[PDB]
Formats: sequence, structure tokens, C-alpha cells
Amino acid sequence: KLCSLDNGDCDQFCHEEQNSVVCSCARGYTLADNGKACIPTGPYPCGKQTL
Amino acid sequence: IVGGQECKDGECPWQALLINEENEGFCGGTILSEFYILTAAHCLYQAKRFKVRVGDRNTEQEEGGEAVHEVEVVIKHNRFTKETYDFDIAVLRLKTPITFRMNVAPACLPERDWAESTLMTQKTGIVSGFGRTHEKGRQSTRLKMLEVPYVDRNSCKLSSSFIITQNMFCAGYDTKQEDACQGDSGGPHVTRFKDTYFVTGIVSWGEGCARKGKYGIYTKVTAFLKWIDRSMKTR
Ligand SMILES: O=C1CN(S(=O)(=O)/C=C/c2ccc(Cl)cc2)CCN1CC1CCN(c2ccncc2)CC1
Ligand SMILES: [Ca+2]
Repeated sequence: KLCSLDNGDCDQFCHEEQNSVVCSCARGYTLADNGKACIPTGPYPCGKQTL
Repeated sequence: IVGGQECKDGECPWQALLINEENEGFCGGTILSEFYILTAAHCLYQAKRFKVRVGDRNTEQEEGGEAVHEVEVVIKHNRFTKETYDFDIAVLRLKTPITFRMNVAPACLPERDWAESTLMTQKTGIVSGFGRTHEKGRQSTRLKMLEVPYVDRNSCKLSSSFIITQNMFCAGYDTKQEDACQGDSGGPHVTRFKDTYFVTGIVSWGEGCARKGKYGIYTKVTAFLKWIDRSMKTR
């Protein structure tokens, strides 16, 4: 709980959509299976500097 | 840009430059996705007919992949006020999709709350463009990027000379010669969070360029999310 402690331990969007912490990612990213990590789905996701 | 670093290979891939008929840069933009570009509403009043360029870091030496695109539709904001730079924000739907490559990718759109809470409370923020290197100077061939720190809203409103509506927020410095400038308007203002940048502003306006007792006024993107969202559904 608490998106204040450290973004709820999320890689991105954090909400207290209930009694605890709920993570979510931007469009073009899939929330990993640890409910926190954001995994790019496409070959060129938003936010990332091209490398 | 006024006194900042250069955008090295692959750092400001979400930059976009609105080009005029004589093929001169005259405003900036932000790649929201393959079909949509985000810019400042008032930029549309500076050219009879323009195009949007991407993936360009040097406006002289033809580099790898810089692509030019034509505007299908221009979606200004209903409430855009000329005299008060209020509601300075637009969206451009391109006729042909954008192919993402080195120097050409989209910046992420965040969610209002989380953004205004986490993203907007960070220390600095990045702004970039091909605008004048300093006030009375010439544009700029190289693409630059400045790390401008967020400004206190109350200490912001006080420094001004014009109302700072809810659709705005200062950013920059008191005296340190560093700030956005002519030709950057419409440009992107991004906030970095865990190696992922987010659109958090639109080069709107300022009083001069990097003047003491003044800051750069940016358009508050978080207040227009739902609007931007609708626009990217064509309307
Ligand atoms: O003094 C100026 C300077 N230019 S400029 O150099 O090309 C860009 C400035 C700029 C700087 C940093 C950043 Cl984040 C963004 C933009 C714009 C026009 N003027 C003249 C003024 C004229 C009156 N203005 C009002 C604003 C709101 N309400 C009423 C009036 C703003 C610009
Ligand atoms: Ca070039």
C-alpha cells in the first residue's frame, strides 16, 4: 500500500485502486507477472531513447 | 534553446520540427504515436502551410533517417485564446504513419494524478528544440536539450506579468542563462522516470529568453490528457 513510499514499487503508474497498491503501464507495455515491472510489447516503445 | 547540451544519438527521438514552405523550422512538436504529433495551438498561426519533420539532429548534414510528413488534419483546442496564450495545445494527425527507428520514437503519455504527483514533483525536466541559441540570435542547426527544474507555482505567478491560467506552469531558472526560446514553442517537455520519459509539457511562451526574474511558461499537458486522448480518436 501507499504509492508514496516509493511509487508503490511500480515501474510506472501507481494507484491505490483498492486497499493496497496497484501498478499499470503506458500504452504499448504489458504489466509483467510481478504486478510491477513494465514489459515493452513492441519493437520501439514510448519513453525509451533509441539505442 | 539557450545554453544547453546537444541531443546525442538517440536521446531526443520524440522531437519533431514543424517546417515552413521555405523549409525553415518554426516550431516544435512531440511524437505521441505513429499517427499523432502534439504541438502548441498557437504554432498553427505562424505558417500558411507546413509539414512535420522527425529524426533530425543536424539541419545541414543529411544524417541517417530524418523523415518528412504531411498533415492530414489539424486539431486545435476550442478554447485557444490568442491574447492570453491560454489553452495552447494542438494535435496533428499525419497522412502517412511514422516508422520508428534510431532518432525516431514516441514519448509516453502518463495519467494525470500520478503524473502531477510523481512526475511533476521531480527536480528537473527536459525540454528540446531547434530554437534560437539565445534571445536576439539565430535559430540553431543542432538539436539541443536542457534540464529545466520545475518552478514553484506561487513563486511562478509572482515573477510573471501576465495571468498564469490553470493550463500552465513555469519551469526554468531565475538568473542562470538557460531556457527555451523562439523556435522551440510547441516543442516537447518531458519528465524522466526510471529510464522512461513522459510528456509533461508543451513549449508555450515566456518573457524574452532566459531573463532574470522570469521563467519559461509551459502548457500543462496533464490537464489536457483526456482531451488529447479524444483527439487521437479523430474529431
Ligand atoms: O517576449 C517574448 C519572447 N518570445 S520567444 O523568444 O519566441 C519564446 C519564449 C519562450 C521561452 C521559454 C519557454 Cl518554456 C517558452 C517560450 C515569445 C513572444 N514574446 C512576447 C510576449 C507577448 C505577451 N505574452 C503573453 C502571455 C500570456 N498572457 C498574455 C500575454 C507572451 C510573449
Ligand atoms: Ca540532417
